[PDB]
Amino acid sequence: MENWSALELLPKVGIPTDFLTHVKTSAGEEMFEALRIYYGDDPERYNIH
Amino acid sequence: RVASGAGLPTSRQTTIMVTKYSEKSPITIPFELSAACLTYLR
Amino acid sequence: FEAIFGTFCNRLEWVYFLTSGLAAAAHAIKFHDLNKLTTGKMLFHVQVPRVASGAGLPTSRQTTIMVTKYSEKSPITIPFELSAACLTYLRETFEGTI
Amino acid sequence: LTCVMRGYLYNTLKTEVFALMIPKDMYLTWEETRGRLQYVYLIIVYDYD
Amino acid sequence: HPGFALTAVRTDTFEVDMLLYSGKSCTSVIINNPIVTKEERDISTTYHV
Amino acid sequence: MAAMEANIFCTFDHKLSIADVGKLTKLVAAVVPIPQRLHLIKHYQLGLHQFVDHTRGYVRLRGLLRNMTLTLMRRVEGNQILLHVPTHGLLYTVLNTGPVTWEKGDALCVLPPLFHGPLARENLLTLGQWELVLPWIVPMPLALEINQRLLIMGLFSLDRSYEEVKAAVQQLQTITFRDATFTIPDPVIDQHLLIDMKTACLSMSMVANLASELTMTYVRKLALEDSSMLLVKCQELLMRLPARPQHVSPDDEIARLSALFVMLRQLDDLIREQVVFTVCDVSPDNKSATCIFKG
Amino acid sequence: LSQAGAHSLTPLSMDVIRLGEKTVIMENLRRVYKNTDTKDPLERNVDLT
Repeated sequence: MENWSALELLPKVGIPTDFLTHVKTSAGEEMFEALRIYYGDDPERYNIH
Repeated sequence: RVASGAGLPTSRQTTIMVTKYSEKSPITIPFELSAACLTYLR
Repeated sequence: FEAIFGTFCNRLEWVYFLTSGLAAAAHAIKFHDLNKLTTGKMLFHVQVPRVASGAGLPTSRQTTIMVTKYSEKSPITIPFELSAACLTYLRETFEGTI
Repeated sequence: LTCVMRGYLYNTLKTEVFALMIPKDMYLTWEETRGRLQYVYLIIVYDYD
Repeated sequence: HPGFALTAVRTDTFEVDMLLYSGKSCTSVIINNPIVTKEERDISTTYHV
Repeated sequence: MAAMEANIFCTFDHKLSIADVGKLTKLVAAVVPIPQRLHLIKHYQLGLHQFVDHTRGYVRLRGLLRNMTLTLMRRVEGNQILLHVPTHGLLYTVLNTGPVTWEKGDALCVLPPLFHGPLARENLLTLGQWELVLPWIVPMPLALEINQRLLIMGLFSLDRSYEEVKAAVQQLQTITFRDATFTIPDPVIDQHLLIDMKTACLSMSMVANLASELTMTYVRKLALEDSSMLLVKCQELLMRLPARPQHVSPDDEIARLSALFVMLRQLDDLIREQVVFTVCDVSPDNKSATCIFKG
Repeated sequence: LSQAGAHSLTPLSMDVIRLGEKTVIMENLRRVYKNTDTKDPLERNVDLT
């Protein structure tokens, strides 16, 4: 439901974030809402409409 | 990702997107005045 | 309004082999023709001190020792991949729009 | 309709890959573990009783 | 009680940390420069190093 | 996430000598099988030696090799070998591993190796109780004869006594092909071959039942007034015991013969291998040829 | 091999202790693996029977 294409395309600020646990577990165990976990390179970010 | 020897598999291009949401908690407090004090204020 | 406050990226903590203290245990050399060689060997030659002894006990003798050591093998690999659309946009710009 | 007979299945700009959908009742597997490459076949069987 | 005094054996696995000591230049590592290899397909290209 | 690799590197971890890498260089452009595809693999998974087991059943090895993937060898260098998977329809060069002679214009198949002569050539990278046993690339008639003789021997094993089976096996173990001869190693009867026997006998009885009156009576009718060496041999093979045809019906006959055609196809597929290669002109020394990869 | 390198030298910071006048370096390899797929190989399993 979140506009992930915006997060990919728009510029962003660099930070040295430090997850408490190993980050893949946090994504796996739904600590956050509204995730997206695409592997590889997903070209869907390009279809601007 | 980190390299590994022969035979063993290897991790790929991996990306994670996560979101954080704000939490609300409005506060309030009333104070009541009497008619005589209000008229003196006027 | 929902008011997106900010889009946060990640900056990786860069690590290089010579930056780590583990390199102190190592001795790092580049060798551009490395894939061609089969095995690398080293040779050792050692002679021992001997102690003179008094009569009554059999005397010590000369000795000579040769030792050979061999090299290991441990290649590593990593893939990275791209979708054709990124290549197309890298190469081709069309209609010039923003 | 436009259709591919020897193909990788994609949109015109290749902005996104197009999947193929099979109805659930028809889908069949004959192994519990899957190698990273596997083929898919069309199967027709007849009941003569 | 039957006429037995059977003895049992069982093994446990522990999750433990290690500390490792080495001297200066115990083993010397010789490396070549990374080598790039390419594979092409219509949907996506891939690289190996 | 996953990507199907096409260029495969194999790395040794045994401290090879100069003779080992020398013999590797001789193997350039040969064909080797792999069970799984990755960018970098260990030598233990390469070659057919990993599968051999004390039973040594040849049918087991053939069935196992059928499932495997085939690759070609290119750019041999120190303890690192590059294997290139073939793409269907392209033109490739190959150096034959076995001693079987090739000819232009025919097809080739993949088979596990055979016992030939003194069994001299096993010098292929014997190291640390592991060895590089390569599969054989042979022309179609030899492979078809091998499969035919294994299946026929298996069928003969039934309804026969032990010593009759031994004599028949010792006869069928040999093969002759293009001035060469070869011997089949460990052709022991096994349950793997029993599955083939069951399906083949079912198909054979089906072709027996589906055959029409005219098809059966054709050979016996033709023997009445024709004569040739082919005919006399065919008649000698058959048992020994004009008139208007009993029934004529081209529609029912064509349906029957189409069903019999399908059944004959099913019976034939038992011995037909996967047609891996179609060949082009070959170097006159018979060592290397140019071929197209199919299947 | 002693001639093969170490011709140029740069400074960097690390921790050290003085024990038996064999001064040694300590480094914690948590940072190099952190979020990667492979586990840190110094975090090991030990077995007893």
